[PDB]
Amino acid sequence: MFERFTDRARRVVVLAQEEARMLNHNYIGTEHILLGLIHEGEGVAAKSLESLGISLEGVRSQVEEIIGQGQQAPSGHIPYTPRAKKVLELSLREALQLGHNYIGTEHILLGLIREGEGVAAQVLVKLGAELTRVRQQVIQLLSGYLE
Amino acid sequence: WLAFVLV
Repeated sequence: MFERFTDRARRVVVLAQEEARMLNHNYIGTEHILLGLIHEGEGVAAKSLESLGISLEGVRSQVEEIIGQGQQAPSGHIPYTPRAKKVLELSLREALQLGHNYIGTEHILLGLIREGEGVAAQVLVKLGAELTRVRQQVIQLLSGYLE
Repeated sequence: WLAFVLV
């Protein structure tokens, strides 16, 4: 299904792996997808997060507090966690329901909040961004693009 | 799809 991801959405997933690698992590979790969506910095997901006051530094701080780093950075392919798999599966359905034939950054963010339970969701809530508020902000921004 | 980047 990655063939259906936009260029930017693929860049988010590629960057998520390196977010994990550079924190000496050995799985790509939902929190690395969240870091990737912000750090990529251009798409509707990054805009939605920025527009709710969710910054890369806030997320980094919470990841260090909740997860912490390993001792060495791994080489080679880092596997998705079960919850990160579910986020990427759910992104497909968020896109179709919103009338998109491609999976964009915003659909990955919507998948993340649909899954709603993993480390990324915990971080968002701790930083004051309730799941429904995030979804509604994505809808508000997408509505502006219909002008 | 769905285990690693980008399978």
